[PDB]
Amino acid sequence: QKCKPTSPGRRFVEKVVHDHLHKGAPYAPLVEAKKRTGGRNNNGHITTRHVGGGHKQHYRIVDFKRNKDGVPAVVERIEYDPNRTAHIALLKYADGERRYIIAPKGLRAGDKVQSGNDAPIRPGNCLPLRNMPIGSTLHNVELKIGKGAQLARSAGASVQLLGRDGSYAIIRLRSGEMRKVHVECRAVIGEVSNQENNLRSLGKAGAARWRGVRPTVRGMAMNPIDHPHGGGEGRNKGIQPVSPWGQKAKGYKTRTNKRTTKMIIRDRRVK
RNA sequence: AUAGCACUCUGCAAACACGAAAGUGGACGUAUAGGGUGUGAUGCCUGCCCGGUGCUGGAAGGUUAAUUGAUGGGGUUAGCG
Repeated sequence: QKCKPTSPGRRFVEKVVHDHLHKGAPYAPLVEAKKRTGGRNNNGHITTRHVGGGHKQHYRIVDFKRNKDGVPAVVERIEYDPNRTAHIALLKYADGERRYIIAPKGLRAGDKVQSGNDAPIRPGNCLPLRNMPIGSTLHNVELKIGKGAQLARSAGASVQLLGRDGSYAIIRLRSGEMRKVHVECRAVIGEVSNQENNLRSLGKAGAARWRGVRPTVRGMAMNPIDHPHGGGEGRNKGIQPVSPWGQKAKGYKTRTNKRTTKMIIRDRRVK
């Protein structure tokens, strides 16, 4: 959707339109308060730069574990969620309990979902990787038994199931990494909704300020006391790029963990 | 500074940051996400060079630390003179 250039700040605005989303208030029992941080920790110092401001938001309690095995549920509606890029679906169980889940692509009001070993192979059903059919597209992949989904949760995300060896399943992630998972962990059929999410163009600086991003100052624009890039008469770089704390920014690898290196077989390539 | 563009790092107990540690932010987020760097709507575009410094990947050839202690040479005295 294009906006007409009636003002200079509207010339380059792109929006994604979805007419099936619910327009009313969210489901009250599943909503709680959430505060802004400003990127400051309990010492009160800034630990993440460029964070502050933005619109007030409530947190929606999303069920990532899907431990209500055996009971079918029906989708009531699809909702916008300010905490994430994907849409959410309100579920209605056969015994009156209501929960939120991440909405798979194509799920509409009136569809049926469930979880467990005996669930059918339909988008939105939650089954163990040992029971998943080989070659399927999955999302919401769990890493620790019972902890819940952690991988491939954003809009348009999906992973590919490739094979099953020993007690481990082989998956390919959307970053290009190829990895092992325990076969007992769960996953969900399908790929995540709102796949047009990356087509939007903000159009102006205020749009970023609404989402809570403060401006970025280049290190080249500072003094020597503030940044290794600071200083000089006129414009000049004269240095191999580094972070404000001296760490190289172009190609230098930073992974350190040695505990989980066995679970990665084929790295995405240029890690 | 900016919307837009590009490179690069990060598979989640994430990279990164604060702190002596416990711990906290990143985020009650999960590669369409998060950090760093440069450029700066849009239109047409963005040539040659990897010798130097850096980064990434190999090699098991040469050099090299703590550790180990084979050999060789001294000091001393039983005794022989």
